[PDB]
Amino acid sequence: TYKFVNMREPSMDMKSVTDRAAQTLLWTELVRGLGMTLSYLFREPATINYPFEKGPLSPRFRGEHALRRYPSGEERCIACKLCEAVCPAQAITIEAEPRADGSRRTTRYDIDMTKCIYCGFCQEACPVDAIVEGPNFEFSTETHEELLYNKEKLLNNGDKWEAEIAANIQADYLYR
Amino acid sequence: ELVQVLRRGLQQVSGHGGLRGYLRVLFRANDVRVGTLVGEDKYGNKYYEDNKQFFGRHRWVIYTTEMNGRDTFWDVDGSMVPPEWHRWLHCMTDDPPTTKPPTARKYIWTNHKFNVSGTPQQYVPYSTTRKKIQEWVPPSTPYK
Amino acid sequence: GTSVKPIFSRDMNEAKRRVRELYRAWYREVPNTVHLFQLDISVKQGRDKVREMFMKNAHVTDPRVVDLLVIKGKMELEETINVWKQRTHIMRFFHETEAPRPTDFLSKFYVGHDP
Amino acid sequence: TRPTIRPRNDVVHKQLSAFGQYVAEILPKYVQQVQVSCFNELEIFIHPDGVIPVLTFLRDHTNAQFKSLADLTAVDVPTRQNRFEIVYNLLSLRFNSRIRVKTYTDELTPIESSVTVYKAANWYEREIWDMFGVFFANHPDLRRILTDYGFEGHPFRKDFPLSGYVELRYDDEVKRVVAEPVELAQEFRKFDLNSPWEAFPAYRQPPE
Amino acid sequence: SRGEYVVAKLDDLVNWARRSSLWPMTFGLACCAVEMMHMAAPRYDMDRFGVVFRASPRQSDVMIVAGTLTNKMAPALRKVYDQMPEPRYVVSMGSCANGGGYYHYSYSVVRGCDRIVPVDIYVPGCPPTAEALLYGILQLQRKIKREKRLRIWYRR
Amino acid sequence: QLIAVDEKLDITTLTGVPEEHIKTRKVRIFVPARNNMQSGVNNTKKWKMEFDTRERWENPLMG
Amino acid sequence: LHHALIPHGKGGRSSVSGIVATVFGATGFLGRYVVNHLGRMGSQVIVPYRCEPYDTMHLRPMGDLGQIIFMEWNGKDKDSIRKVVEHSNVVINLVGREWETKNFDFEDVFVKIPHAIAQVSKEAGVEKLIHISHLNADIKSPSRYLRSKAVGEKEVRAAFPEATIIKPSDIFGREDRFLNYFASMRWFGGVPLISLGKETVKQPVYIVDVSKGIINAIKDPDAKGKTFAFVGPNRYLLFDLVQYIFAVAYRPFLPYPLPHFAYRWVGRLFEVSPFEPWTTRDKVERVHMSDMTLPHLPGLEDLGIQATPLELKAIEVLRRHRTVKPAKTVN
Amino acid sequence: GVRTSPTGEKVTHTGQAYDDGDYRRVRFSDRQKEVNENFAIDLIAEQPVSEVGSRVISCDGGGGALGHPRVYINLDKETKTGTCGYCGLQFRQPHH
Ligand SMILES: CCCCCCCCCCCCCCCCC[C@@H](O)O[C@H](CO[C@H](O)CCCCCCCCCCCCCCC)COP(=O)(O)OCC[N+](C)(C)C
Ligand SMILES: CCCCCCCC/C=C\CCCCCCCC(=O)O[C@H](COC(=O)CCCCCCC/C=C/CCCCCCCC)COP(=O)(O)OCCN
Ligand SMILES: NC(=O)C1=CN([C@@H]2O[C@H](COP(=O)(O)OP(=O)(O)OC[C@H]3O[C@@H](n4cnc5c(N)ncnc54)[C@H](OP(=O)(O)O)[C@@H]3O)[C@@H](O)[C@H]2O)C=CC1
Ligand code: SF4
Ligand code: SF4
Ligand code: SF4
Ligand SMILES: [Zn+2]
Repeated sequence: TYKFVNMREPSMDMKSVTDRAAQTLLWTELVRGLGMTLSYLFREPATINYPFEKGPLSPRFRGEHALRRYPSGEERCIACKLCEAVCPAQAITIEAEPRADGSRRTTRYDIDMTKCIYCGFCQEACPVDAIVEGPNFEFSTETHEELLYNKEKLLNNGDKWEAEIAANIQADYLYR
Repeated sequence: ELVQVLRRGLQQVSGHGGLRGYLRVLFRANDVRVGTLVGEDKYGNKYYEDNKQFFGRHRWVIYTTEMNGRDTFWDVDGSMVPPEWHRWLHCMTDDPPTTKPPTARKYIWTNHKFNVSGTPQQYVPYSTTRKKIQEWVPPSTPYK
Repeated sequence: GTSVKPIFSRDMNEAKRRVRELYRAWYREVPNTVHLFQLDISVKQGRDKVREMFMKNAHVTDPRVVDLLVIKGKMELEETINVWKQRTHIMRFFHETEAPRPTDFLSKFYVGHDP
Repeated sequence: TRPTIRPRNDVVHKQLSAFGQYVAEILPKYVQQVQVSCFNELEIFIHPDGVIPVLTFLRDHTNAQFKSLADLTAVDVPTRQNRFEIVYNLLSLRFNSRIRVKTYTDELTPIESSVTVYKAANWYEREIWDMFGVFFANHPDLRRILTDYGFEGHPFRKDFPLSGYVELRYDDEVKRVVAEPVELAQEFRKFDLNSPWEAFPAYRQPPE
Repeated sequence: SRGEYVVAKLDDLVNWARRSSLWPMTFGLACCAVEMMHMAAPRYDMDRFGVVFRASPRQSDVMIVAGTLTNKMAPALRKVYDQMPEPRYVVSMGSCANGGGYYHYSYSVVRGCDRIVPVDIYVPGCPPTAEALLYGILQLQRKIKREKRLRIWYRR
Repeated sequence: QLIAVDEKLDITTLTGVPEEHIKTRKVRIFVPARNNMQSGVNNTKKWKMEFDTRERWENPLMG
Repeated sequence: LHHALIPHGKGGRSSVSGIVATVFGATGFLGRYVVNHLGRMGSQVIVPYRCEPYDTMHLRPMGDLGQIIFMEWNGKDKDSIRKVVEHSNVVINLVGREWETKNFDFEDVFVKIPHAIAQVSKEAGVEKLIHISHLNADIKSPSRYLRSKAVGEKEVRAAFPEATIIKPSDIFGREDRFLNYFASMRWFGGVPLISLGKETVKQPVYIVDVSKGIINAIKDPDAKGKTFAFVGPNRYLLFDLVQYIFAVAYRPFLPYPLPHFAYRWVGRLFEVSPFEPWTTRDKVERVHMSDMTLPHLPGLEDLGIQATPLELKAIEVLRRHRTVKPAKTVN
Repeated sequence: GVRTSPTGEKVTHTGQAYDDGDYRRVRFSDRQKEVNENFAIDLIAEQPVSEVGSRVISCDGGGGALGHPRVYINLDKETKTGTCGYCGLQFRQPHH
């Protein structure tokens, strides 16, 4: 089924022509638009008082990256390199070796924040949930160099945001 | 009517601790609303809510004037909010960390840090791997 | 045999006259192009660059390749005369920012592994 | 075929097969092959000399009348003698159908411009020339459309490098944007993803 | 002495004046620009911070690069930067403008707008959220507040 | 309507490749060997063309 | 050679050249060219700045990521010099001022600061040090500029015996005072030259030539304790040089002789301004003096550079001063 | 378990420290070096060994679907203890 948007024919009787002439001469629709704007002024604005108020978010929100660890305190990452393989932008660089106790751990875990597209494929490819994309988004920088993260920066981010990250994962892990 | 809006304005003036506190909040947050105190932060931030406001303005934070090492009477920023109050303030949950606190871990930071860009505490990238190729060291004793 | 379809020409003579025709157009344009883009080069060395670019393709012995190169040269002429290019596009022909790459064996041996 | 499998539609397959035979009969001078895919798509393989006739037929015949050109593109297969293949996708609103016409060419052989048949083809052929280097005869104005001015080579070609040959920066000594040979800080990482143990037996090739 | 006090006060006044009214011209190169226009939307209201909406290049103070910078566009952006009055700043918005991003290994993309113009603030994300861009703009304000020109001229 | 010219094809002047990436490179045409970690042979069916390996160095920043 | 300092790559933006250079006075006119040439080949440049970082922002796109590091310093402190040159293997000195400020006179700028830099570099183990002095530097020079230049040259050679001294001759360029300085006067109507400029000869040198000479001297191994004189190809009288400068700028040129004492008076009046002066007494006296000639000193050609004549770059420098017939040279 | 390099830098968990002659330390002047203070090897070493009276024990890291993939560890070798390949926890049969 289809509709016509502009298939009306104006009436040509004297009253209709006089109405259209009154519209032309007295600017009635212009006054209607003015009235719409005037009414729209007297309503409450939609502005929030940033940074004292914040926009709504979701537990699924993808922000700054972080490396998590187990409750015992050992890092969850096992250097499987699945996040590196899935990364659509090749933003992850990983190097690994056996630890002094024989554990399978990374020696290098770099993510380029300036090549990252913040898609979240890395955190969903991770088997042990080692890497997550946390809720932080206010991490703007004055130089390009500080946006090149190494393993220490990501581990520090994890230790910094672990409470909120764990709460969000608890809220959302039944959808994954 | 008009008398009632003036009464609510006077109530807002009286609810901020007088005229001094009213001017303080007006010049620090550009707002004079009063709401129920939801919680107090270990760094000095105060958290208020008012469910009669529309979504987005129903929760707000009054920042502390002195965080880790700087004077924050004027230079406030959104990175000063700790992660638990960050989750509450961004409406990621309906539960403040006061009613139900987050899980405690030994590795979690006990002192939240703000954004340290443009500061001697800023992050500087570096390679974390060891040298790959080791060079030969010539002997120190003469051969002849 | 090896019958192939023409583009514009049938033999090297028509290709040569097209190349010559194209060359004349470029020659006329250079003084004007130099003035309009406010280039710091002289007309002499601009035309020497033209000569070098034309001599780069002097070993071609195929009318299809020759007149396709003529088509590309005509496309370039078009971009310059219509001022679609900028000063940087024209100055990309001279490579004033690239360091000189040595050619002798010893220098190449000293700089790195590249032959 | 239980719910996870895409349902088939044999009526459209039969209709497209019959119409392909019809078009093949009417134009034996140029049509070299006709195929219908298992998802009901009709493609017609023709000779390069028949671009203007066949398209015109498909646009003007009462039975076909594909009056809209949906897309015109090129595909590069370096292993073939005729390197590039030209693909025309046409839509018929009268019969609510789609058709595809394929042609071949190499670096030096021009393809007749179809701007006269379809007005839409003019930009498409400009992009094909820009990205693959296929020259189109009698085009109103054939020139680069997407690449930078003075760009050397065609990016879409298989042999062309992913990052190109030159990169741009700003030089303060000459006070302008200059171009130098590409020097990546981190080289793009090449992944060998193809596995042994073939996936689809239905596409296995003779062992020659 | 009073010589340092007067220049300190005048410097504070000048810094407050410059950071309390930042007039940006925006290169809406790609998808990052859409979040740009959401920072001018009623919810965030950039204009309430003194940041005017769509200032002209002749009287702009900060350059916001929002989107991918191709090789074909870099000279135009450089010319627009060169046409700005001296107290000028550049804000690199989004991953494409920061480091090439998701087209980093492309033959026609500038791997970061900082190859062309110097950058003051880098805003991460693809695209960075409106609030994230607001945070970056506010950060630029603090950076302007931290600068000191009359003091340097006095000690020099 | 046909030139019927007899000469080897040469498109080097049309591809836009720089001169020192034509006369200096050395390509290799080969059938890739089977990975001995696996017994599948599907990766040894086609022919491959690849260029010679050049210098790869360590980035001073981030290595 | 400290493997991390072994050259790698193809000499480009993301290559490694094995050079760690600390360029004092990099925010000046020659400093930007030196830093650009150092960074475009993959070297790491440490830049010390006393000025607001906004003024140093123009050096950011000159190198790769992390290849240019900015540090604060001041000449009165030896700790800042130590921390700025601690890890560098090359030190380049470009600190200079054409006028004397209240806190820094020519002894501070050309003598004490270079001597402190050289002494700290020697104590820090810096392999190469390059110092810049004027061509006309002599102990008996009437102007304190060149006198302090000569004293600083002596004291640097004493503090750093293996230092390389470079003596440019009145560098000219796009952001150069010399080409620009002459063009600027047109505002006062007439141009005043002592003795109508008929008794002064000059030897102008291109900025790019000097920067390339510094780079090659860094590269050249046998130029450890040598002293170079960077001069242009053509010598000109002052009068016809200014005439050519005004001709390129399409500005009417009127030259009127002014007494030497009278010229000095104008410079003194000018010297009063808080802001940088158009001219100073030392500058007027310095400009009038003819450039020396030292054929015994190794020149720019010894560094494999062909000096560029001023006629090629005069249009480049002076096109902005507007809204052919090169000057005659003496040899 | 953060140690200190002989020159003065903090040694990271990976063990990378710039050498005394390395120019690359110049990047840390007037700034700091990002080092994580929690070393995972020591933290997992502090964990007590679990005692189970089973010949084979299963581990998933704790949390159910919030841990690692569930694996089975054999405890027949009395000389050593069974270690989880993901989480690093240790298990042992009740000897004597
Ligand atoms: C009559 C003669 C006129 C001569 C020319 C002068 C022109 C008029 C001068 C009057 C200008 C008024 C200046 C007042 C500005 C202070 C505003 C105050 O609110 O700033 C606070 C303090 O900031 C600065 O420290 C204020 C410094 C301003 C200068 C101080 C005194 C300067 C007076 C000297 C005038 C003498 C002129 C002599 C030459 C003729 C913090 O604000 P800010 O941080 O931004 O915003 C934070 C946003 N938050 C709160 C939401 C998070
Ligand atoms: C018995 C004795 C009486 C004597 C006779 C007197 C009778 C008077 C009857 C006629 C009077 C009407 C004249 C008023 C002006 C009319 C002009 C007019 O109509 O022109 C319009 C144009 O009008 C406009 O478009 C103007 C719009 C501009 C935007 C302004 C917004 C309007 C609302 C603002 C409020 C106005 C406030 C007015 C009072 C100001 C007080 C100082 C025609 O244009 P179109 O419709 O496009 O058709 C032309 C193609 N044939
Ligand atoms: N034609 C020419 O210009 C030739 C120049 N000379 C010599 O070449 C050297 C550099 O030349 P040029 O670049 O053109 O001069 P500039 O005036 O352009 O630059 C001088 C540099 O030295 C720094 N500097 C000056 N004074 C001090 C100070 N008291 N403390 C710390 N830093 C200071 C400046 O920093 P800031 O901006 O913060 O003050 C600035 O970076 C100079 O030593 C000069 O004598 C050689 C022959 C002529
Ligand atoms: S979010 Fe996407 S682009 Fe970013 S690191 Fe993870 S996989 Fe790569
Ligand atoms: S996917 Fe997870 S466990 Fe695997 S390398 Fe990435 S972060 Fe480590
Ligand atoms: S940075 Fe991301 S969001 Fe912005 S234009 Fe690029 S791809 Fe789109
Ligand atoms: Zn486990």
